[PDB]
Amino acid sequence: MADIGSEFYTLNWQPPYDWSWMLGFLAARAVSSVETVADSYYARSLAVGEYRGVVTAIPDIARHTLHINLSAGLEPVAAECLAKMSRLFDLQCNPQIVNGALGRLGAARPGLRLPGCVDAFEQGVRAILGQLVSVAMAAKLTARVAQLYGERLDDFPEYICFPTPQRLAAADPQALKALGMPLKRAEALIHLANAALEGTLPMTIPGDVEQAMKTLQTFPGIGRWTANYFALRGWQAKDVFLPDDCLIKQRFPGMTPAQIRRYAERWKPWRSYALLHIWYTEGWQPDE
DNA sequence: GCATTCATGTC
DNA sequence: GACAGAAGCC
Repeated sequence: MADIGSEFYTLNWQPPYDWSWMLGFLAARAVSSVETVADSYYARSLAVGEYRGVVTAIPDIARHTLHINLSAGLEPVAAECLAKMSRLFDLQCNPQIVNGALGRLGAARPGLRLPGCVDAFEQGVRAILGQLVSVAMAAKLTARVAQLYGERLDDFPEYICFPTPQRLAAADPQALKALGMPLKRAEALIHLANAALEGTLPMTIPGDVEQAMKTLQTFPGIGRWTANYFALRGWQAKDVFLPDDCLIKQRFPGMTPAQIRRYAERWKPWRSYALLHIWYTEGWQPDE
């Protein structure tokens, strides 16, 4: 773990912030050879247009900042790399504004953030591949895919970039199925990879979120759930709620996928942060 | 092997 | 809102 570049950068963040949990979360989904997560370490390959390189992020709890290191090939697009790190880490969040608006739901784990992404397509691939399988199973699968269609780095051979919309769209649906997924899933990927090149998949948080999710569910392999959990991680939409998630219903013993949609109305417009708390806050029981 | 969640797709 | 392919237990 030597420095991978000579340039370093500093990103300020608003306390509190549970880094233990963030990097915890990101390490369980870490795609082997694409990214490496450790104690207070996060590194990963990164493409920014034509430019390729390695980015590492190390939190500094005391000075409340995040230290960033960049491969020499990412220098010219540093500003945009820093925006990806920001979006991946949810740095611009105002915990007080959110946590106040969550009330009791926020009290236990105020350091929770919205784990984002570095790329809207990559997230799209993920949301699908991790659809019906365990968190861990989904990461091995994605490793194998990247292994196949991922481009290696000329300056850092250990790392490969997540496969682009190009070499993914133009992939033998049968080659993908042979990596450990149904055929109808190898096709969702391809239909996505496709939507990417023809600007049919919004690569940034669009104006009308709800409207852009309707449009998504019309894709193959993508339903209400897969399209919500994408808006959350892919666009970092902060006002999204999945009343249909298996774990949430269990938290609302005796309540319909419609009697909670109006319960989680009370957390507008921070419903994504509300959802997370609900998951990772164990002893939380709804106000009956 | 029949059963059960779990999520997409249809009527 | 209400039914009709894929990935645990007797």
